[PDB]
Amino acid sequence: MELLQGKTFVVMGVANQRSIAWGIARSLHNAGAKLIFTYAGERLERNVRELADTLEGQESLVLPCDVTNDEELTACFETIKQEVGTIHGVAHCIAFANRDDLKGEFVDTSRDGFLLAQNISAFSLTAVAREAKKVMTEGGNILTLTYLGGERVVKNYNVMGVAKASLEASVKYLANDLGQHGIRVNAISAGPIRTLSAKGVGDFNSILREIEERAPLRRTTTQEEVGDTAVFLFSDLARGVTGENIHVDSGYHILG
Amino acid sequence: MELLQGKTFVVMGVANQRSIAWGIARSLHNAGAKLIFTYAGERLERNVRELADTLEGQESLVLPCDVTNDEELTACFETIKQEVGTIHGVAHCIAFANRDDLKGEFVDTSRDGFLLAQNISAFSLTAVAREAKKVMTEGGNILTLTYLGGERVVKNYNVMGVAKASLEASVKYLANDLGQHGIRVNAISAGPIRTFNSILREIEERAPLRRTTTQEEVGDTAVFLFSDLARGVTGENIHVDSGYHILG
Amino acid sequence: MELLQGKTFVVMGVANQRSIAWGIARSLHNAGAKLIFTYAGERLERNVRELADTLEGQESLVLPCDVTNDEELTACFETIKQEVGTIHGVAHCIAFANRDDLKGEFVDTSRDGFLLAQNISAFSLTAVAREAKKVMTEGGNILTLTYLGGERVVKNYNVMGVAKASLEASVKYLANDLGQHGIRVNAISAGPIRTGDFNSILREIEERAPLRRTTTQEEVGDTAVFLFSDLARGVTGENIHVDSGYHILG
Amino acid sequence: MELLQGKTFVVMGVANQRSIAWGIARSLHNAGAKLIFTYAGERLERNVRELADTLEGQESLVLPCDVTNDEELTACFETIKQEVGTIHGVAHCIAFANRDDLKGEFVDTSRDGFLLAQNISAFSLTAVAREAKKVMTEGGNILTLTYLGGERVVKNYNVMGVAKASLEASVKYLANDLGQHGIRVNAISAGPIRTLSAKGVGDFNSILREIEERAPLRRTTTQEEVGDTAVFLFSDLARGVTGENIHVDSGYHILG
Repeated sequence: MELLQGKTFVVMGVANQRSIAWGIARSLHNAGAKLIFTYAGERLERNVRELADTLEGQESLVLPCDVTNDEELTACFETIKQEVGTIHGVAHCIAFANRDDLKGEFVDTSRDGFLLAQNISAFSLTAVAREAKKVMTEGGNILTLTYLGGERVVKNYNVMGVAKASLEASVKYLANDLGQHGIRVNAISAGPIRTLSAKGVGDFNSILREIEERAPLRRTTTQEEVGDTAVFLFSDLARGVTGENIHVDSGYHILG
Repeated sequence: MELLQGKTFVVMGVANQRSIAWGIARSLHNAGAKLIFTYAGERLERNVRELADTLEGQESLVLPCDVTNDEELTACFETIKQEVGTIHGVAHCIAFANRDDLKGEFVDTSRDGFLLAQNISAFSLTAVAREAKKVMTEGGNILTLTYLGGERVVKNYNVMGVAKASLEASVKYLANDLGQHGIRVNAISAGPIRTFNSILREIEERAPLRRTTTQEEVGDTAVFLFSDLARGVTGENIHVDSGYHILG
Repeated sequence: MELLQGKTFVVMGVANQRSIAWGIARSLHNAGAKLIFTYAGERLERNVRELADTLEGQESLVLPCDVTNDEELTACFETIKQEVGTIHGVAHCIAFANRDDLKGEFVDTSRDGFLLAQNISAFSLTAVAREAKKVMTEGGNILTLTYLGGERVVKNYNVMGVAKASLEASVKYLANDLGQHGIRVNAISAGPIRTGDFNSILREIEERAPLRRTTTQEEVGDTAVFLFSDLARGVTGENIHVDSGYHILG
Repeated sequence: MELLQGKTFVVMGVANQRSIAWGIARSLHNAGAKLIFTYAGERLERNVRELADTLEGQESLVLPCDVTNDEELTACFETIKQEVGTIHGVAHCIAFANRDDLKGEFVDTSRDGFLLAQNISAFSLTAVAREAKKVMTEGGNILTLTYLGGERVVKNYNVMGVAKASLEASVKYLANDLGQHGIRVNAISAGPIRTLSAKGVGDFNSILREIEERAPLRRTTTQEEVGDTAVFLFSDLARGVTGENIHVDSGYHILG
């Protein structure tokens, strides 16, 4: 609970307690970190504050930040610079694609749906990194989350797989840009996580079952496993690691 | 000289005599293929028509196809359908980014420049494939060109690197979609071509074949991928780069 | 039909009519090539000579080449030098592991089984390249065959997976060595071929592979024709998957 | 100073205080771990004991272990089983090739030199893992060290590159075998580390200089960076990670 002691991190993408960003936040907090949360819609503002409130210790800052909005993005990190000064990292857990592009054949993806997915799920890392480097005076780490479907074809993942590929290339080109400023850039490729309680029948349940059966560790991924790998990457223990994609997926990525 | 006898391919991205697309076109023609060329805008049109005219055999069809224009794209392949009936594949050699973005830190890339590059250099493969499948009546191959900078970081390649990564992933998801319709989808990753001289001299010194790449080397690999010889090959990225990609 | 006109290739690893090496040989022959076949031991000799006899051109030379034997290896390519003068490449389709190593946990592999597999399946490419370069007077291509199990874990492939990983890395270090001498070195990663638990594997490929079918010997052969031809003169250190697209799947 | 508290690890490959294995051992000890050291030749015996005595509090078990010798290897781990019982991980830092094989063209590598390199640098992981799973009653991690030359061609690395490729494939096939017993198997790909004091001219100094100039973090790798990533992989924070190859190389691996 001291690995991140004295360090401050911005967490993006919390929507509710089931958010992977929230799982990450919990792990960082338990390793001694102070957290700053952003919320996309002032819809989500209520959830983030009450979630942030369940964290004993000093009151976490909670700010608006639409990464699709250049002005709102700059204004957000401007505020962090004013009120907090230096941060030591950003957790970028932002992704979106139109639900109907995750359906049939990728070849029928609309231009708008493609560019929307790229804008929110891929360019947002670069947009955020450009602002974050203004407050990361002591260096640190920028973390993003990806999935195997950005490297290899996963059924129905379609336009999101292409967006995650763009994200993983961005991680590399950002690592090359920002390393000379003392900033590392890394990704965690998380395996599917059981978040719903219903078991038995269902497409996602079939996916999870196949992972339990075939993955090397014979189990699916938890938010806590992802969070604890995030703690490593944000810590000084990872100071030699940048441009890396660490698979936290029970070994599934190694299978042919 | 007859590997592609009787087959017709659409070649996209010819700009001038030094274009990789023009090297591909010349190789396909020498393999017995008929060709359809696309252009966008006045200056490309003139060069494409003049280059197409230099090819022996029948006059090559030359058609407007601005890949950012969904209606013009659909209209292009409708025209092809009515005039030739069937094509056996498409060579997609379309790439663009703002020159401003191929310079700084990639972190300084504008949203508009990023989306522009994705739209023209990566989504266009999918938009073209969606139309091409309608006219590929006996299946065939869709080919795109990429570069090592889509896999690993190449100095100053910046936003084009990210766009080529999207393009490469698109190749895989398209291959998975279209194979069931008898359509293969592949990429060639071309090395730098002497048409920057420090970059070329480093390749000459370090590449396994001790030389840079030629338009003709890329073209002849394209002839393979469009031929029946490659009927088992899809979702692949063949590096035509004198072996440079293997170096650490 | 003329792609390989006037060129001569050594084909190693023909065991019977179903061999990938025999698919390669038939494709090279249809592209106008002359062929030299190798064998090791009595049973392979008979099959190889029998198969070679069915190729209608002139009599195909058939020579002993046990790749675990340094002197027999050197002797083979010395013979080739004296009989034909120059060859334009070698198709290396040699692989072996102990049956019982291809079953349980890979962790239980014996030292001897591990080294045997490495010796025959991986080092043999380097041993053959070292000899072949002496006879490849105008350069050309050295081809080897591999499998997805050398890159990612395939059930029961175990020690052969590790040997194919070694083979694939050898391809890259050989390409880096020999390119300056005008010799390219490449691999084809072939998917499973329909010639038990083996047709559930073949049925899964038919259902999930992008091309919705398994691989054929002739598909592999025709990609070999490309790599041996001057069409591929800019291609080295590559691993071309001829596997109906299966390798792209997550 | 507590991530590895209560855990015991076997460290293999210590020869002197400059050994990467020793760098790892110091990081594990400082994270609260207890350590067992092996020595290959009885030459290195005195080195390991004196080095082990540097670490105070505990009194490290120091055992003979030639990984090329089946009997000595099995004897070594049965001793651990008798005296200590349960261990929680093994750090495998063992590699060798004939110095004349790291010279000319790889195509002139001798058969014996090839098999020697494979036996010591690749098969030894499997041989060790087979004994280790007998004492890893509560699961844990087996770590090995590799280098970029096992994935891509590095000048003069030759037969060691091919051995590291076999090693990295072994990591994957072992991860797939052992995960069901709760054992993870991972590699760290370390960048070149300055161990010599001489600066200026020299082939290794040119390699180090080019890394400082071109690597994203603009510096070469330290033994401490490698050791701190090892601490992560042996810890419970990495319990979702297996079959992975983490590059600790200042980002150099991402470069084209």
